[PDB]
Amino acid sequence: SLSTEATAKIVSEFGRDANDTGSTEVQVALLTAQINHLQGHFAEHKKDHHSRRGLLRMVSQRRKLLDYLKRKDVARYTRLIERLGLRR
Amino acid sequence: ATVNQLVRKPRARKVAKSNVPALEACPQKRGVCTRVYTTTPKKPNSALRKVCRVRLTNGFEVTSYIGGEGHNLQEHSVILIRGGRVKDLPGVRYHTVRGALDCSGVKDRKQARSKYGVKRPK
Amino acid sequence: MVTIRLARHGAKKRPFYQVVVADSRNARNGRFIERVGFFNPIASEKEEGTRLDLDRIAHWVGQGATISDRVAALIKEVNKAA
Amino acid sequence: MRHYEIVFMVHPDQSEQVPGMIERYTAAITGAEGKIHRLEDWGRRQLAYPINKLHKAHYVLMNVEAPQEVIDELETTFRFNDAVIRSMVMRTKHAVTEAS
Amino acid sequence: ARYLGPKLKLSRREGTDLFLKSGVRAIDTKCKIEQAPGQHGARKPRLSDYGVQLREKQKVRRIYGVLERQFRNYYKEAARLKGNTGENLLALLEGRLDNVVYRMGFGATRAEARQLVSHKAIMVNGRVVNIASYQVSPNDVVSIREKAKKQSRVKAALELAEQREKPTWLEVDAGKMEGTFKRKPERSDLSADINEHLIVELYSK
Amino acid sequence: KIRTLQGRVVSDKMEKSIVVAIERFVKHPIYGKFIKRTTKLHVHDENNECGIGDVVEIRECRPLSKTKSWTLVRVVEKAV
Amino acid sequence: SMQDPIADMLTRIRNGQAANKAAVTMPSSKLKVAIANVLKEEGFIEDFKVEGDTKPELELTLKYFQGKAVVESIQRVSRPGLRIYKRKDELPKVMAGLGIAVVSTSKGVMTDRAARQAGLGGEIICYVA
Amino acid sequence: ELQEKLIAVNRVSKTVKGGRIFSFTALTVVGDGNGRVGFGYGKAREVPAAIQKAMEKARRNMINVALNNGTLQHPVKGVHTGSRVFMQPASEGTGIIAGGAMRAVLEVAGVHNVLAKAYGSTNPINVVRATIDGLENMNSPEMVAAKRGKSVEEIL
Amino acid sequence: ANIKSAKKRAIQSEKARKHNASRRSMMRTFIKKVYAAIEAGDKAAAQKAFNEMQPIVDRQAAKGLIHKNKAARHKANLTAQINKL
RNA sequence: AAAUUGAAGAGUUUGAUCAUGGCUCAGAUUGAACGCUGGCGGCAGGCCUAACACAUGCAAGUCGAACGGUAACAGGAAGAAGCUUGCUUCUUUGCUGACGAGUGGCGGACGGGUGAGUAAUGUCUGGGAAACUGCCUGAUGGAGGGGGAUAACUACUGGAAACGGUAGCUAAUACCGCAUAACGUCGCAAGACCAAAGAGGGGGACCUUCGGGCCUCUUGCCAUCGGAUGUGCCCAGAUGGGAUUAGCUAGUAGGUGGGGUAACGGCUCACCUAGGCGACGAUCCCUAGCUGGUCUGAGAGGAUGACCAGCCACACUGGAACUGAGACACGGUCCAGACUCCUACGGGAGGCAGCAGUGGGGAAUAUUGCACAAUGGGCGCAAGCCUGAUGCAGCCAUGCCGCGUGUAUGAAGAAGGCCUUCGGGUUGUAAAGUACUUUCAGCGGGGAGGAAGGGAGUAAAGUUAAUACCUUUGCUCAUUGACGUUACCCGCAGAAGAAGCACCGGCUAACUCCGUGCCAGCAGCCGCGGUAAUACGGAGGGUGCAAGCGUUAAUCGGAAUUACUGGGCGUAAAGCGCACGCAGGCGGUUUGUUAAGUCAGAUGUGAAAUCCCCGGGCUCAACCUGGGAACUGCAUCUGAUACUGGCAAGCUUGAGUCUCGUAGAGGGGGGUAGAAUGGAAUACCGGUGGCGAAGGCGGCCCCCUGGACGAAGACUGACGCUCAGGUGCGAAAGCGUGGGGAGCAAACGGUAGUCCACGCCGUAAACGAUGUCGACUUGGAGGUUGUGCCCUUGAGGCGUGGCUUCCGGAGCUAACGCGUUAAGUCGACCGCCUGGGGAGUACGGCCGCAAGGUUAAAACUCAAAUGAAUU
Repeated sequence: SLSTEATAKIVSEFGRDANDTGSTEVQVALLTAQINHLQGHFAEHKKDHHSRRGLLRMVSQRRKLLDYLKRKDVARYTRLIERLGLRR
Repeated sequence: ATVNQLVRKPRARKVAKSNVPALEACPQKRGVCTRVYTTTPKKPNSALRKVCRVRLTNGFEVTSYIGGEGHNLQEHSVILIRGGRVKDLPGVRYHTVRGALDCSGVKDRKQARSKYGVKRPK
Repeated sequence: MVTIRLARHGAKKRPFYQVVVADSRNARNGRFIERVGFFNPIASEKEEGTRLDLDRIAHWVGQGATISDRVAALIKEVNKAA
Repeated sequence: MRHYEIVFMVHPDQSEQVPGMIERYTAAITGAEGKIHRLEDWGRRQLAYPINKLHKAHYVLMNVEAPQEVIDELETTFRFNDAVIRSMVMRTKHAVTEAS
Repeated sequence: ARYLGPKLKLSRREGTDLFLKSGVRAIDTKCKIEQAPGQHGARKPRLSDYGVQLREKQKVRRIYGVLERQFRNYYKEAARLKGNTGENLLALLEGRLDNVVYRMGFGATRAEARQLVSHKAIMVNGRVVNIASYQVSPNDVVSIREKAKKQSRVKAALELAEQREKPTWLEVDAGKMEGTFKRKPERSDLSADINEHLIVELYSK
Repeated sequence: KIRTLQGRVVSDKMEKSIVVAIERFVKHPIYGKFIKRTTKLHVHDENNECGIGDVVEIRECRPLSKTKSWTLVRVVEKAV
Repeated sequence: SMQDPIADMLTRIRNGQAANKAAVTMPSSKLKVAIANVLKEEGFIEDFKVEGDTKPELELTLKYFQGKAVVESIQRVSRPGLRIYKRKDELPKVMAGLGIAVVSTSKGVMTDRAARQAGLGGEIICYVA
Repeated sequence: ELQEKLIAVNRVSKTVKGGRIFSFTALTVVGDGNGRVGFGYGKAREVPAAIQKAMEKARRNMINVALNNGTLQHPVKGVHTGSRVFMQPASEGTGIIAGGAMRAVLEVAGVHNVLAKAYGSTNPINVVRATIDGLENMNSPEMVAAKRGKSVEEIL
Repeated sequence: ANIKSAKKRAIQSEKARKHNASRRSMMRTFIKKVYAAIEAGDKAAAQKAFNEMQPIVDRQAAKGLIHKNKAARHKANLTAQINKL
């Protein structure tokens, strides 16, 4: 999946407390890092029909997470858009 | 069929067409005959059914039927037809009423005279 | 204008009227705004053949509604009887 | 950063070459941030089938922790190296210890 | 309207008597009531449920002398009432003026009574009545016009009813030549051989 | 006492006039299900007081244009 | 998921009655406590118990009549698919009175007979008989 | 005392290597007019044998039906693999309103006024079995009172 | 046409139409006068024209030619145009 | 106190069963037609078809108390008289009553017809402000003084006619000024402006030029504010089918200013902005006048809008506007178009979807009737006139209800007919005979009610000068009927003048005998008829109805055969081939808040009718009629907060996140090793064994990992499920491009083909014939991957997650069968089905180079096809 030293750095950079590896703020960052990493391999040979399932699954998961963000607590939501450059 | 599948589309009602369309929602029209002939019925029936092709006022063209015994219906003799399905012949649903302004009723009959238009004997 | 006239409701040779109030430019059995009572020309001995609401009649005539002749004679007979 | 379990068999007529080859490889490993806590020299030994020549070949184990890049360099160097007969390399598999 | 054919053959088709004729002689003295009318009278098939329903309907009808239309209207009016249907229907059927005068005894048979009333010979509260289907109100005095008292058949039917049974709910006065419909008849006051639930389920089909 | 309505706002492209929306909650007659029906209304506006996504209380008055006879009187939940 | 907890409770009761069990356990809730109360005070079980503090569960002591099912006809009416609401006079009558219907009303949950004698109806929960 | 009536007979036949061996089946239900009714299926060589076998089969298994004064307790609904049966206790003197096969099994039970209807197929055996099933699982107020531990007054 | 009353009505309607046409044309000339006056931009002349055209249109609205509402609307419009200057 | 009382099945596929499923029938009803008959009465109904064209007659007039006047009429006077000395007979006099035509006022916009168009401008329900309203009725004031024309008329005259034209002539409640001035209109106010008509009755005093002035009452006129009625306008909801109809719309949406409407408003114009509606179905296409209601149905619903009542539209077709309070005008106008008719060939007249009637269409629906005696409407003070509205008559058994065609006795059980065992039975008290009755028609008498009014004369009060005149309130007198030979009662005579239809194998109530021999024929289904036919024709008998009977047609019921109440989808019709996700639907548990849904109550409304139950009136009923209640609906107010709906704050078990590792035929690209004949399949591990949403996945290494799994530990806080379109993947087959192609094998050893990349096709038994997600349920016997507790006391016993294979309880299942991986008990969501063939076919449409794929009928044809299971 991903090296532990990267996940720990992500959860220490986006975690509002200690070892909150499941708070959505670190979840979205870990998911973006993973998708940016898998993008390099996906750019090759274009023939990975199977591995795209997890791709679309995590895209949908991040979308629903942002939907919850804008449905329950918008402050942190607007506060984290500029950190990672979302919405393209 | 959930309620959502009914709100998005109501119960599709189905209608049954009438078996006799030539009458055009009427009990009997007036028709002019074109051909007079006889045809044998299907197994297990053996006869020579007196039929005829009749031209109607509204422009249709349907086969008719004559019951009883003997007749005089030649060509150009206008008649009336009230309908009625019979199985032993292919798709004919038109019976000719004996005694309608051109058809002589059957003779030598004393029972069920109303169905064949026979006057009262003395 | 608005008047108080009689409407026909019965059968052949058996007339029976219903005193109503309506616009003059309407038919006999046409629309009407209110009922008042009923008149019975063929009433037998001591029958409830003539009923009217004199309060409603006075109220309507207060508005200036005209009055027919038959209802005039009827209310005169009623006021003279009792 | 993954261990690997590399092993190759060399032609018997060039068995005297391997002391230089192993030295070159361990030098490149210690220069490429690798760790070697195990080394084996099984000498000459028979094969299952006489691959590409008679049934004689030398066995040498490395069991190196070096990164995948420098280890992948090994087989590419073996491409233009027609002394070794064949070679086989496995993954870490909880990297092994003293031969025994 | 009124059936004007062979009268006793109807009772033969029923199987029992219907008090149809005068009654000076026994029923069997003139006919083979046990034997079925017509050529084929040597067969008594199993009358089906619908068969026995239709038979009971025809029985009560020919007993009262009413056609299908008026009887169905009476059934409708009875079911229109509150509670039981059969009892109300029988009470209505017994309320006919002709049947009332027949029960009072001024007529030997139903036909004779209906002829008497239809010839302007009966009066209720002094008013002449000509409709044979006039229902009689409770506690309503009836009478007979003096113009017809001189008919011998009147006294004949009078003495015949005197020889006959005496109804309870019907207050009659022989010497006064009149009577009084005291009150509505009772379910028990009827003849128990008249099944009513068959009639109920027949029309309600 | 004055009868008023209350709904959301869809658009405010045209000046001095907004197209509010109201969602009534009606029971379906034939299937007894409760479904929400949304209606639209052209409301005469002044000074372009509100924007998209707001809630507004409106009342009915005389017609002011070809398809606009409603006016707004007060705002609730002024936020976006 | 368990979108209708009342339906889950009701089918667990339906199964416990058919499984010849005495006590059944389910995650409880205030509404299910009210249903348990209106069910016990009608004579179909022995008693209820809301056991647990953070994750409370309800204890249903299934009554028995000669070992047979005391209550065997219980089904949802106002399911999440559609909510049924009945007026005071338009209330139903299960088994011509031998059945009881649970109603949610402004004066809390109560019995259909108590609702009609109080002069108001509400939303039907389930039919019990 | 034990009233009985044949409902229907069928020309059942089972083939043999020679031809058709025409048998005759029958169905009959018996009842006293109160909550004591039992049915019986018959299959023999002739109508008398079939009806007497169905009778002796019905002379036993007396099903006790919970009945009111002269009507059913409450509307019930049953089904046995072929069709459903629905019946409503009607008012007094409205007639035994049933259809075909159910008329016999409802008149023999001594109830004179029940409003009934039978959805589905009209196989006589199945429909009479469904009627008997729906009649058995009925219940009287005192039974519910004893079950709930309450009184007939508390349940009204 | 088919009834003498219809013929008399037609004749009377023709007479009334000619009379109304004459009077309404006069009123139209009087209103166009003050309209051109107020369009010119002078206060005194337009005011005098309005003051002299008020009684004629008033009497025309009074005699049943036009309703009082039209006369009031004309007066209000012309008064607003006058007060503009 | 009542306002209800309510659910029937049968037959039909098989040699025999069950089930699904189509078909038929039993019932009610009609604006019904036809066939056979036909006594009467009462109440209703009567061109649905050609909004096709109409001969002919009548359907809107009235006012002399608003006017000039006099064409007739009858009544006065004055003279001419024939002498009849008052009388017949002439001329004059609007002199009187009356009134042709004309000016003027009112009335043709009411009443009456039809449903062509008209899926919203219309209709129903509930609300709203920005308006008018002649005739009706209250309140407040005026009601002064003048002028010029003109109709009819006279004369002349044009035109075949209609229709005009020219010159004079006279009226007013016709027309036009002046004064007139508010509580009106316009302006912040100051200020300006605005109208008219008299007529009739009498009469004290005067009064007089002889008309009158004057008094009086009656009535009329103008102005304003009102009330009522009616109409105009706006909004909300509801108000057919086709998505084999996916975008529509520049006066278009909004804003400013000008005009116009009785009144707001793109109603219109100029300018400015570029918006507005649309999957909750816009446009387009096809059909329809709508509602109270009517029929059917246990109920929900289904069909429909025939009379009656409310609303809308139209008057030969398309337009336009005038008059008028009100029309965009049915018996008004103008223009264009057609038709018909007249013409003297230049020009004219008309619109029965009014009451009758004619022609044509049709199967089909009627009299070229009487009267305003009643109730209404118009006019007028009143009398009085019109009213084809209406009140009644004429025809039709078209519908509903009522009565009659005899009653009792009567066995010689008559005669005859029929059947027959040749004994007799049947017809059959039925007949004949005897006694009795006369309802209804027919004959002749009497005979209510619809009739209240108005008129003539008188008494009282009101009003004055009046005891005149007028208005009322009483009294007296002749009267006011088309129906109408009235309803009804009485007497006449005599059983007198007065019954047919269908059926008889089963469904279903009724059977025998002759002819006929698969021919004639019958038949709503099964189907009968090949010499004894209970089914055809005939005879008798019987059955069911009744002045009707039967057939046909149409709508509902059974049809649970649209299944929301109340159907299903493993083998009969049906789970998309499979995932992600928009919209949409649903949603864990706690507290607090709001109160939209919800509930309760109240108020208003839901026209009258119709139905319901109490009563009454027609000699009863039909019919009419007095009460209520329903009208299951909608809107405003108050309260309740269990549930949802909206919000705020929460919680961890749902959902997930991290760590340690696990097994991994999971997929792509880069290399390596052999067997057999340069390519291809990687044989021995290999297994109802493992990996995947899925088809599918198999010699050995490098990358991304993805998923799953076990362990406890750390974390977010409901972040979730399903998902029409949409995107993506996609057995196979078929190709396009560039290749070759060891063996192989449609076609011809052997093409393409399988393979290498880029694309397309989107097809399968894509089956587990079982869509996805969750909660709860007697067991046994295994494989499989897992870790723990204690002694591993050798693979140790227990329990624990899964994945996965068979028997099998409860249960479900038409049967087979399934049965913790249910086809069991339930919830959430989305797909598909309504007999078989035609046919997943045509017609399109869309996608694709094409092949093709998706969606997708009707005409027609049959009465079965279809599953399991045994004999």
